[PDB]
Amino acid sequence: DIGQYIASKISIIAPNVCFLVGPEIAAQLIAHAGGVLEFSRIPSCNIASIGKNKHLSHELHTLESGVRQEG
RNA sequence: AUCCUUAUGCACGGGAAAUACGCAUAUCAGUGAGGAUUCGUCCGAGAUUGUGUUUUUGCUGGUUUAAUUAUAA
Repeated sequence: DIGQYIASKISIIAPNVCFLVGPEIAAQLIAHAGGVLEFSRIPSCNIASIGKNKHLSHELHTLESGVRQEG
């Protein structure tokens, strides 16, 4: 419910990130770090791991892209 | 005044390599290159593209016989 509410009003709270990535994602991001401040405190190398479901030994994942982390 | 730490320059002495060292009126790159993870995160400067030489650069060493002149007539 919170996440869906953020996606509606997010263009007000974070107009830039919803412009680059889009609101459906930025809502998920901000939704994770639980604010704009706490998400801007995050280094950029830690941002790509957010949507990553989980890592487990039998998953068997090497992409053709070379992406280790899909967020 | 002695003693010590870091960085840089010159240098005696001792090693290792030359699939190794460079170059660019060229593209990006701490305003994040390239990776790593135990999935929470963690490390933090090169990567592309073209090219020169690379069983080799410079320098060296070895091997393939003077003049003068003497007899008793």
